[PDB]
Amino acid sequence: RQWALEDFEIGRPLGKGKFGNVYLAREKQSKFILALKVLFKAQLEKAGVEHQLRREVEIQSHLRHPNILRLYGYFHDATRVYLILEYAPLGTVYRELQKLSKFDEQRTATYITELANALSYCHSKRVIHRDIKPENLLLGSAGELKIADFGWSVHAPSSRRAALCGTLDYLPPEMIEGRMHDEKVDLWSLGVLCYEFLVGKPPFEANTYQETYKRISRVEFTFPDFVTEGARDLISRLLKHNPSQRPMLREVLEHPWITANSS
Ligand SMILES: Cc1cc(Nc2nccn3c(-c4cn[nH]c4)cnc23)sn1
Repeated sequence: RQWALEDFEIGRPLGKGKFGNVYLAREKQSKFILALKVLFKAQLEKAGVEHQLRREVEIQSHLRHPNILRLYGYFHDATRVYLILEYAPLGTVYRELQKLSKFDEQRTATYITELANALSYCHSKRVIHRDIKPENLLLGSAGELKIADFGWSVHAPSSRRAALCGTLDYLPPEMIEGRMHDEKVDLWSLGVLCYEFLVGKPPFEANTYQETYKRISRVEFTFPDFVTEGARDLISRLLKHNPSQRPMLREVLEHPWITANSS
């Protein structure tokens, strides 16, 4: 279980990050292709995220699902921290969306069930991702969804407001205004994503932070003409200010529009 930088051959930079980037890497002894999250120790302390990184490692290493990016192990040196994660061959859902502008009802529903199934596993172990966004969703060889970047992930109903600033597009009312958040946070993020996948943009996307804050707090979104009644229904049920009004993940999986359009 003991790793070092010299045991790997570094390749193409897969994606850009905040505290460090993701690179393609091969383990010399096995020829195993994987992803390396190189995070600089200096930037971690100068923001106070060292504990959240340990929470990320603690969570992701014990989680085992075909729609959750596996964390094989970790190591560090006199400068950086390294996360040995699985490599998603088909890239991010973010690029997939940028390329296609918007997705069809089939693709949206398939991604929704896949995400829900992975969240159903997460919530059965009482683990909340909180940062469910296309930037954190990846794609395997089969084109299957894969949840990554468990940085803001927490256990039990917590008050540890971590995302704070940055884009709030996917954070529910509870998270944006302190109030203790639970599993329902991901159910909100699910609707944000279902909307975004069909429309090409998030339901509350504004020009400023304070602008988006209003739209999230008042839950003010408007569907375009090309949005189906079935799609509109699922999104309306998911995007409710009150958490107890949002449905259980099984109801999402059961939903007519989901079953009629999924795979
Ligand atoms: C063709 C292609 C494949 C890509 N693969 C990946 N891109 C970005 C991030 N990736 C991770 C990852 C995310 N969080 N922790 C690790 C794993 N595989 C990737 S990109 N273009």
